[PDB]
Amino acid sequence: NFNVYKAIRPYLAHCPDCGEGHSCHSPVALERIRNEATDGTLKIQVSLQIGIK
Amino acid sequence: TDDSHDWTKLRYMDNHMPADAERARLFVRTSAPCTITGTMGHFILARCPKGE
Repeated sequence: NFNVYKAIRPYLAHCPDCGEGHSCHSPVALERIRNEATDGTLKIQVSLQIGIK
Repeated sequence: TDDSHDWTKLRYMDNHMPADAERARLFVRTSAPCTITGTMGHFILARCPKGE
C-alpha cells in the first residue's frame, strides 16, 4: 500500500554524471543498485517517487 | 533560411533552395545514441560511445 508515502517526498541529490560528463544535482539520483536475484533482474533505488502524484 | 540565429532550427539544401528544419530531431549515433553537447554552423560536438 502507498499510505506510507503520505508523509515523505522526493529530493535532490548529487550526480557524478548528468549525461555530459559533469556533476549536477539531479531529481534522479542513483542511490543503490542491488542485483541479488540470480536471473538478472535489477532493483534500482532512485530519488523520484513513482506511481504517486 | 532568413539568416536569423534561431538555436531551435537548422537549415539544409532542398533541391535549389535552403529550407528550415527542427533542431530537436537532429541525432548522432555510433553504436548507441550519443549526446550532442554543442552545435553551431556546420559543426557538432558529440560524446559518443565506442563503436565503428
